[PDB]
Amino acid sequence: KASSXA
Amino acid sequence: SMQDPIADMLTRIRNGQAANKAAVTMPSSKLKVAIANVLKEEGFIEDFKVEGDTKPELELTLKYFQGKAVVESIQRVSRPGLRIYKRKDELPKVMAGLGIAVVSTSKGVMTDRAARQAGLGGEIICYVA
Amino acid sequence: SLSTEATAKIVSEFGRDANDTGSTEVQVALLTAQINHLQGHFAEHKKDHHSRRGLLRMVSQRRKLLDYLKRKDVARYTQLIERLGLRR
RNA sequence: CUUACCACUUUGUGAUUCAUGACUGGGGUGAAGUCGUAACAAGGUAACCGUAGGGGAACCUGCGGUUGGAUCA
RNA sequence: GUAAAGCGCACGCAGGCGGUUUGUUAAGUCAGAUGUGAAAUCCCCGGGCUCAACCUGGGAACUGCAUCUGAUACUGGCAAGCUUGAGUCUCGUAGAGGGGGGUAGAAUUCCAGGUGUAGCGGUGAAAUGCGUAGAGAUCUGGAGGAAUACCGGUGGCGAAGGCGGCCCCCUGGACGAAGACUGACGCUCAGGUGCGAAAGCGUGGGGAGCAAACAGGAUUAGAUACCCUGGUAGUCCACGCCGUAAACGAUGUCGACUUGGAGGUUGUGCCCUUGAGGCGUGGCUUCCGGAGCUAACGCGUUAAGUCGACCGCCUGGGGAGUAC
RNA sequence: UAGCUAGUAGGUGGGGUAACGGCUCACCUAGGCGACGAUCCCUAGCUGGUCUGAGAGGAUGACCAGCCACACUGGAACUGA
Ligand SMILES: [Mg+2]
Ligand SMILES: [Mg+2]
Ligand SMILES: [Mg+2]
Ligand SMILES: [Mg+2]
Ligand SMILES: [Mg+2]
Ligand SMILES: [Mg+2]
Ligand SMILES: [Mg+2]
Ligand SMILES: [Mg+2]
Ligand SMILES: [Mg+2]
Ligand SMILES: [Mg+2]
Ligand SMILES: [Mg+2]
Ligand SMILES: [Mg+2]
Ligand SMILES: [Mg+2]
Ligand SMILES: [Mg+2]
Ligand SMILES: [Mg+2]
Repeated sequence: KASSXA
Repeated sequence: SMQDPIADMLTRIRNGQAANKAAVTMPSSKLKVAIANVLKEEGFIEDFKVEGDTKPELELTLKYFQGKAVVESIQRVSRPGLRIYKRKDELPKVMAGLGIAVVSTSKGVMTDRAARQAGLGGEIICYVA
Repeated sequence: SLSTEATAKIVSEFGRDANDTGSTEVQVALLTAQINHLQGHFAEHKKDHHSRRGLLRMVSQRRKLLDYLKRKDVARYTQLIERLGLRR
């Protein structure tokens, strides 16, 4: 919460 | 505090039976005798004995068979904290029969078989086998 | 605590003979005595709580005797409270 | 005609409850984000509990308590 | 007990529960009898639609309520007791139990005074700091606060929190021993009351040492820290508020019962007290362990064994002991 | 939700109804209810029974039958057994 988005 | 002798008797038997004790004493009562009687009369102990004047002393002779004692299990049913009155149809059958239920009736303190045949009911004191 | 005479005295005042030391009335008195005496003890101090714990037991115990008496001998109780001048 | 009762309805001031509200508080959830590495081994300053003060952050420090602390100190 | 769960601890009203004997009562309890418990349903045995579902005859059932009459062991009520539970008295016994009040002995710090000569201090190493306007080292007396080394324990007392120098004043409880006396007066406790470490809060004192905060020196990439030099609130006293801690045995209270072994502690009784002492009998308290218990680790006559009474609390983790 | 209660609780006497009754009215007593849960909130028609369950329980109240209440909403009487 949160790398590539997410 | 000491609010239930009747129970205390039963468990003195059970605690004694456990430790391979040959005898068991206790400050006595009429009802303890009433009970103690059903135990001989029904075949769980050899007999009682009351060495008493003002502070009686009921004494029981524990039965044994092999290396195991005679009172397989002895349970206080009714209690001051919870009273149990059965009728006659509702009288309990310990061990599907092979076991007695000490019940106090208006014609005296007998067994479930006895209370049954006598066709009466009362406060079930305790299960024994 | 409580003077051997003061004890003996009181036993021989409210009690139905000296040696009748276990009497209800006596105890009630023997207590009322102490309670009243210590009264000055925690008049100053106020912090001797541990003792006060003891005091309260005396007071408690007394109330439980006075009560016993009221259940038994209505007359002796009623006569007794006026006799110790308490209970209200 | 008149009186009593009394329903719709009118006024003032409270209570309560449901919805909603710019803004705001923490919470929860999100394979790989940024900062550091507090805890788990004696976690590299033994840890934790109550409380108090401080500090981007986990946390840091004082007082007392606990062993649910490793070690021949 | 460690999985969620024993209130930090006591006192106590209402309620629940209650030792032992006799008489009585007959409320609870038990027994029998009579009304009643609509029909349909369910269930049993049959009967009817070609079968079944469906429909239907009769019963059993409806575990109930009420009443009259009985039974009297247990429960309850009333009457009179009993003494083992509980409680008062008698003599002592041990004890950092409590509150109040003096004083003693080391030490730290500070001041004053002497010599002295350039160091002290601190660290992993350094520095800040204290001494070049003379410290530390160091010499003497005095002032003040805080706490009581050794004894000291594996101890003791207290409900718990907690309580250690010495001395004095008021005061709690426990226990042993003989008896004497009241005669079930008892156990437990929702609410209620009180006590309740340390920190914190108010007013006023007190303030040596130690020390949050804060400042400085170092360490580190950084270091709002660990370390070093300083140091304010605070710790101490008075009174009042605060009610929380891993307030722990993480184990509620009371009573009874169930093989042993090694100690500690404080008593009492018996042995020409003969002298190191011995052998009984209580209370309290460490350690190991049988059975039994337990998920196991472990508990084990101070149970977490075997029973009873009453209370408290738990119901997946998180959200949250938060919001309202 | 911890207090509730003025025709409130009782008595007397009038009146009232098919009928007992604070049902009503005047006067007099100061009561009546509540931790064995009054009051106040929220939900709900009840039972026979139905479903589940070994039972004890939990869940439920359509169809059948018994009972109650309601008839656009609030209120009211008249007629009449
Ligand atoms: Mg670490
Ligand atoms: Mg660490
Ligand atoms: Mg500390
Ligand atoms: Mg836990
Ligand atoms: Mg506890
Ligand atoms: Mg009787
Ligand atoms: Mg039927
Ligand atoms: Mg202050
Ligand atoms: Mg707490
Ligand atoms: Mg051991
Ligand atoms: Mg809060
Ligand atoms: Mg009249
Ligand atoms: Mg009339
Ligand atoms: Mg169930
Ligand atoms: Mg209408």
